[PDB]
Amino acid sequence: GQPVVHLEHGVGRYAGMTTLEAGGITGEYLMLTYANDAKLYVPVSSLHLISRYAGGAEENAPLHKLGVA
Amino acid sequence: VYSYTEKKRIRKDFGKRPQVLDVPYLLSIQLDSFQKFIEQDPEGQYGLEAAFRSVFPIQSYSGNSELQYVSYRLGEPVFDVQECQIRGVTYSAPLRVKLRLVIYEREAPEGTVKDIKEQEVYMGEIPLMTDNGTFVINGTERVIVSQLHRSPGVFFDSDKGKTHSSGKVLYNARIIPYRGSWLDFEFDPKDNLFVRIDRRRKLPATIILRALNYTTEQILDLFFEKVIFEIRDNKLQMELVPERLRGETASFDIEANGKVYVEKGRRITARHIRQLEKDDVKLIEVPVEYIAGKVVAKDYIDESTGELICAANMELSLDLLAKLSQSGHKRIETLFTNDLDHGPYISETLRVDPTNDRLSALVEIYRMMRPGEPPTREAAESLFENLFFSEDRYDLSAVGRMKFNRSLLREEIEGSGILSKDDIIDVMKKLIDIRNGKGEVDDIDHLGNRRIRSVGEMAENQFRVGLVRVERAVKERLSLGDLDTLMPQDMINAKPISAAVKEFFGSSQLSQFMDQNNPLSEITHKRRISALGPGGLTRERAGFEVRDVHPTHYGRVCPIETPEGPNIGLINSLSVYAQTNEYGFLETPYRKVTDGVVTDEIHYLSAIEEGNYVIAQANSNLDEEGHFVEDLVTCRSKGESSLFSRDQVDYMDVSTQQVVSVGASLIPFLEHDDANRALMGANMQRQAVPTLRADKPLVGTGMERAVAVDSGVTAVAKRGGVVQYVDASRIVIKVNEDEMYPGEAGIDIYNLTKYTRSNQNTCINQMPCVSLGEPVERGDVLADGPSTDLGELALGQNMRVAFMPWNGYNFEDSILVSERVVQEDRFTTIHIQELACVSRDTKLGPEEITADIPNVGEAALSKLDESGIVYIGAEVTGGDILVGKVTPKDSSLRVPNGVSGTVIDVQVFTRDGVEKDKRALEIEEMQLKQAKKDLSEELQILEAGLFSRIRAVLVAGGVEAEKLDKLPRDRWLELGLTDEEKQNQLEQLAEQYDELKHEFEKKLEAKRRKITQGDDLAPGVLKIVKVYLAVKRRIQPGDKMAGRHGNKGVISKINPIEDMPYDENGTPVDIVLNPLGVPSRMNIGQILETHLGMAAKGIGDKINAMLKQQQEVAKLREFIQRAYDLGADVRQKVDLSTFSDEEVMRLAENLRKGMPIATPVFDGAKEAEIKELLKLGDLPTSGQIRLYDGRTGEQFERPVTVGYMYMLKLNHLVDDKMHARSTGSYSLVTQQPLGGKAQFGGQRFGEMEVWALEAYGAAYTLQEMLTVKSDDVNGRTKMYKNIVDGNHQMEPGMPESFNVLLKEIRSLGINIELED
RNA sequence: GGAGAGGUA
Repeated sequence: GQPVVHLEHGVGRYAGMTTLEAGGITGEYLMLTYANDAKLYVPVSSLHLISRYAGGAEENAPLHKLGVA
Repeated sequence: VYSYTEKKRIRKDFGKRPQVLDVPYLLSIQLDSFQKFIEQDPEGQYGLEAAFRSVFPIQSYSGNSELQYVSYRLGEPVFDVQECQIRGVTYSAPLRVKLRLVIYEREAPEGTVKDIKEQEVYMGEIPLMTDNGTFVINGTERVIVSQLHRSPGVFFDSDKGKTHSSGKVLYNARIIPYRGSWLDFEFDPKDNLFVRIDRRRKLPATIILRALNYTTEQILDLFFEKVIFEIRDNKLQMELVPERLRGETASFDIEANGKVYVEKGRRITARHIRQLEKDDVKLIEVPVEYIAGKVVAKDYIDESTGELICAANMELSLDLLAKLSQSGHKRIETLFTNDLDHGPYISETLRVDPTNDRLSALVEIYRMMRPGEPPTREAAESLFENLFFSEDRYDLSAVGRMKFNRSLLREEIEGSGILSKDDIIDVMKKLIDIRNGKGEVDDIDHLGNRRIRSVGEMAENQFRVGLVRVERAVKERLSLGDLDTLMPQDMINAKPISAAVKEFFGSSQLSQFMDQNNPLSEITHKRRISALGPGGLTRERAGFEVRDVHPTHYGRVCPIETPEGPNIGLINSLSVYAQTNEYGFLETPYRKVTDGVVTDEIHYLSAIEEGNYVIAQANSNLDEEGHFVEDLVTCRSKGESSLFSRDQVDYMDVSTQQVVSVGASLIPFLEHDDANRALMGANMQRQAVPTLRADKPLVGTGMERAVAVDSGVTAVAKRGGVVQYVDASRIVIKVNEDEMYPGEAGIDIYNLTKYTRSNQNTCINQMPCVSLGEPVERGDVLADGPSTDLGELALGQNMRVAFMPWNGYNFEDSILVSERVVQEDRFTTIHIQELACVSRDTKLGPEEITADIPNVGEAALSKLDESGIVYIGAEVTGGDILVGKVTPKDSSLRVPNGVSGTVIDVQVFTRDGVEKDKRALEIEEMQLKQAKKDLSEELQILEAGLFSRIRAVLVAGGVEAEKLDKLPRDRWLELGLTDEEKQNQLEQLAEQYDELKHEFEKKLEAKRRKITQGDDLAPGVLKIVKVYLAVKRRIQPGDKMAGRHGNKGVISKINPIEDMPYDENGTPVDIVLNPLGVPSRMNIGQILETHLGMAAKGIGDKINAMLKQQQEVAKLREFIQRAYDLGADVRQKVDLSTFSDEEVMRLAENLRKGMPIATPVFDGAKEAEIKELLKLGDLPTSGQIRLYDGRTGEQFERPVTVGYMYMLKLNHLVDDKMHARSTGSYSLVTQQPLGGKAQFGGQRFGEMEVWALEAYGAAYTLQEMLTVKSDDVNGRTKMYKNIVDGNHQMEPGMPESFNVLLKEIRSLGINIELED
């Protein structure tokens, strides 16, 4: 649940590790839940774009949308 | 053995065959199909999942990225069924699919994941299936019949000498995929072989053979045998096969082993082959002339020069043999041919073949398929390959593969969904074999060749074809670059799928309106089996062969039930016990017959399997052991009947009544009437109007309760219980203790649909058929729907009938009816009409519904309210005002002329964002209060049930009945109790109580939202008001009633009772039919019915007399028991002694209007038992009694037949037809009177009538009729003036339509005109 | 006004 920043897209909430098939190759991914429950699976190999939240608002961070009279 | 409720009225039953299998659930074939269409199948071989997995994934052309499928889901329906019926929107469900776009890394090798994203994209709404099966598109509930299309696969057909006038048949073969291009092979009159694709230009087949990279010698090897000649020391000592010697004649001296086996001019006897094989000779010296006109199998070339001496498929000549011999050739292979065994059909086509190589064959194929477009070396190959071997564009379903392998004597019942070289090769081999005689042509009308198809498959196909468009869109999108920022939402579009499915459901040749003026109507309509539609033959180009009943219809399709007229044999109805095969064929049950014992175990046989075994029919007299008393038993062996031994049988029918439809199953004494008249009786039975209060038919066939309960009209209890409270509107049942679930006890509750218009303007409502404190059992009826009585079908009324002429008033088929039928008022029928009025928005501003209108007296306005809307319950008459509407510059709606009735319901709808007038707010508030009070009552009833349960669980282990009532229910849940599961149950019930509280508290708000919100509407319409009139059509001379045996008639007169014939006993008859009808149209069933019904009524009357004076149960039990006795070994065997001695009283009460009688269609009650039953009553056994005339009073000689008959009043009312027009509107393009009763149109003086007038000398009248009464404007204007002025004269002029024709012609280049 | 579906004689 720890907020995570991926510079490509934005701010999501870390939601664990998963295994996904990608055309005959089973690979491990870290799944982030962006706004409107849009899952994004980063290959564990591409861990370097996954940075920790820096705003000091881990529990008050935003959640970017992936993509009188 | 008899249910308590059943004991209210138990039908005396005839018939002797012990029923072994009850009828299955009639409405099965529908709910299962749609059920399979929508399901989460892991196998991914049903419905949506199969389609999704098929179309997906999708790969870009590069393809740097692809889009694949993951899973799907259906959201909750937005609105319930009743709401959709009210507003008139579809009862659908959203579809939400999780798609997954992946992106590779382009520079990285093939197969890698740069990134990956996904979302749940919405797409489309799919209409849902109601509990009954019907769909609701726009509050216009319709039904989808099933199709009977020929199955995909292969078929060897033959034209039966119907072409070329040569008497020579021409066998053709067809391959029909489930989705793709067809294929045909045909035999020319000249024994050539022609391929044809999709009915395009013809082609030699060997072309397509070459298309498979097949050369000449390969083909010849595949399709013929070799004969080897040996150039040797002495002139071609040829090797020989004795088997090739059948059916020839020795042309020379056949000699070997120094033995002249045969000489020239001799026919090759079998014994010649006998001596040959005995000598075991193989090589025979043959003269050179034997090779005079042969053809070489392969090519032969000179080894040294490397030059072909004789290319393959080349005739034989002496000098050619010399060239072989000098070439040193030793083995010479030629084709083994023949005229009756092996015709050289391939060789001829090969000689016809202009092409020799793969490329040119493909090129010319491409040219044939697409005229012009100079091909390329790639276009043809791509075309062919994607055409016949790309699964995506060509597909034999699993059914196709199974049937194909079946036809070719293969072993695997599973294979690929596309074709293969061997497939075509074997097809052509089989066709050639058929040409040679082996194997036989295959008919089409065989039930083993045509397949049913219910809704689900068609819906899936429509979904797929819709999906294809968005697939193409996304593919062209991904072919484009700029993929770094795409989402699986922009490229996906809902509109294509929505259109593709909505268009089909709302508007298709199979989703048709529902006839609803009967339970029977709905049932029989739902079971319909059509043969028209997409992929089906056309109504008006069908020969006799389709319409005729193939022998295989036995037990699978009712042969006697069909809509006559323009379409017979195409709207076939399903048989009763028929089932559907896993694939979609028709199966029927059969009792397995062991060695000599008829078991009760059953197997469902398909059409094809039946052709092998032997089946004895239903009525075969066995005796308790399946040991047939007889020895030459009647059996249908294979497309014919015969008498076979007592041991050879393999199967027996289930019941006599497995051959007919449910619809015809209700006709008593069917086995005596003619076929066509029974068909007519059935079709008319489908059209009965429900009466005011139904009456059981005295003489049923016993199929009544099944039809009633299986239909959705009646409210059938689901879990036996006890009536806790009854009302005209709702019912509540305290559930039985055992049927109750452990948690969430609750109590059962039902609500009743009151008067609501049917599809045919006939009101429908339900009435309870039980009182308080009445125990009930699971599956028992509770609320009588239309034309039902105590949970059994009851359409018409049973009445006293007599057969005799009477002053000609029943001359042809007119039916004379006494006055009691109307006085007692047992045929009046209620009807409901809906009238609408809109407020368009037009120039000169819009218009409104103000109560004030110009140039009208207050008299008409007296009935409207201040708003401009009539009050509910007002009794309007013809030509009134319902809603006052204005001319923006008087469009007030008015009652249609002639119609009377009462307003019962008003509704209104407004565009959103528009203020609402007084009445609209009033109705909104009233609905608010209604819903509030309704939910309050429901909630408190449920809470009462819950606290009753809580009290029940506290009766043991600490029961203090005082303490229960000391402090009220508010504080009961918290009471202490011994520690066990009881405490868990207490907590469970309290939790359910709080949950009920919350559920109600939210549901109230939900309903408030639904009510208060605005209404969507079509553009331009500001608001719409609807009003419901109720009418009671009673009866008139002219109406059309009928009996059940196709003996229809038109009521003609209403005599007063005093003129009616009356018996010596003083009871006058109520209907007088014409005896003359019976003999010509042989339907004795009505006469037998009359006799039997008279007997039943006599029994009922005797019981009523016994009851009138007080008679203790002692006599009643005796008499009723004896009545239920006197069967010819009937299977009823009902015992009175077991009854509570008061159920006896109630049963007698229910029987005082007759004793119901059952009669299975082909197990009916013969004459003798009717005679005995009559004699149980004091009626004359002869059936005919003497009568006395109403007017004269004297007796009629010639004792007359009288009795009772069940009769229906059909839905062709005289008031609906009688129509007239003096001078009304006028068509626009042509100035003629409009047509149809809806408009105030006039009749059509047709061409034949013009001929007829010409036949008489009548000229003036014709001229006037087609000049001044219809067309010539000025003529009719001045004619109107003249007629007003009392001067009958006319001025012809010229018809306008002729000028129309003149202008139309002149629009073409034709100059046409009138001379001087 | 025109299409399509169903239905009656």
